[PDB]
Amino acid sequence: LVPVYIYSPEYVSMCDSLAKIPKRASMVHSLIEAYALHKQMRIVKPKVASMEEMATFHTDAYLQHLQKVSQEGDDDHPDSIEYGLGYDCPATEGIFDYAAAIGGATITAAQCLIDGMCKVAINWSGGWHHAKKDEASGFCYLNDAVLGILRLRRKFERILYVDLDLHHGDGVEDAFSFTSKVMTVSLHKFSPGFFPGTGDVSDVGLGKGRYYSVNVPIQGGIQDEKYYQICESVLKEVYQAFNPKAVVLQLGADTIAGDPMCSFNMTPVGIGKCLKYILQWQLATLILGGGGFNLANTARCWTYLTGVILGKTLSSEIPDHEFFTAYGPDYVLEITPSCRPDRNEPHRIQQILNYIKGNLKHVV
Amino acid sequence: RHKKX
Ligand SMILES: [K+]
Ligand SMILES: [K+]
Ligand SMILES: [Zn+2]
Repeated sequence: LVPVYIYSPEYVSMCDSLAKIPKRASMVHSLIEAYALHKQMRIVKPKVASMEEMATFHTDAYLQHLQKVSQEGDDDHPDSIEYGLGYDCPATEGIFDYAAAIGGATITAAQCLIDGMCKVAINWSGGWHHAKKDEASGFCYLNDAVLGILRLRRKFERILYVDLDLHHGDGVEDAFSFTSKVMTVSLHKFSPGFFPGTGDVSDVGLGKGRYYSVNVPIQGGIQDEKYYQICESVLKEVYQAFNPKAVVLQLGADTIAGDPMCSFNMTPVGIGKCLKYILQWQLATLILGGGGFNLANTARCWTYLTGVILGKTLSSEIPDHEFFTAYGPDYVLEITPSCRPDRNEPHRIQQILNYIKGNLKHVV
Repeated sequence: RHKKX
């Protein structure tokens, strides 16, 4: 009944070392601790993924390359472009150990769910959904979401993956493109030039997986009410058509107002309504993080969502803690949306929803 | 290939 929280001090220190999000893991954990939420959870130490575990998805050649460049942090290896290492995914010293740690944490959370230790297991430092079997991408070196789904598959016949990160969950969608046993649903910004460039509403998967990929392309400036209306509409239809046995939910906070990417205009309350809708299904649920580049806001978001999972109302005042001085200028838990336009036209959203409904008739 | 970032 009590949610599992994947945590150890060593794991947070490892996750803190990614240069695209330095110290973020510590900020998220410190805020959760400051609100005393960890006392309401079952704290489980993550295992480190073995080569065999990582190889359930990633190719041997890619894993061996990552291991090789990780030794000295060789960021100029002849084969690195081929393997997606470069500006977004640099070959830093020890990056293999980092990858193995996050892969292992999501696998540990999935195992907790299989064993019935909990109905909800949380790995806020996971969710690296862009990585491909043989290629790093989008700050992701190992696709822990795919590894977690593959572990859950041992017990759960149909798994629903829901991806609320700002960016299209392309690595997870591609991994499961050809199967009807895992349905992927991504809501994301979709615009020419915007990473990774995929995920139009017409992208529905392939072969036996046709219609078991769902993409909801959204324009800039979306706020809580409209986002929740879209998310609820799609998830209601998906749940009815697909009848999942377990859910993996990626909650990247790069949609939240104040993110330097400045694309969506969401608050944690809106994402929380989506989370509540999914929790009401009462299925085994693996909760992951993902993007989020305003570090204090990402901690605000994931702390608030941890409160949602626990059914608790948190104080609006950020408690004093290690990183309190980073919570200005308001020092409150709530995030105020920016005063910019929502570029989502109601007719286009209607069209997208109609198209998705038509696709889901084939799953039914 | 797009850049993220
Ligand atoms: K997404
Ligand atoms: K699929
Ligand atoms: Zn993202």
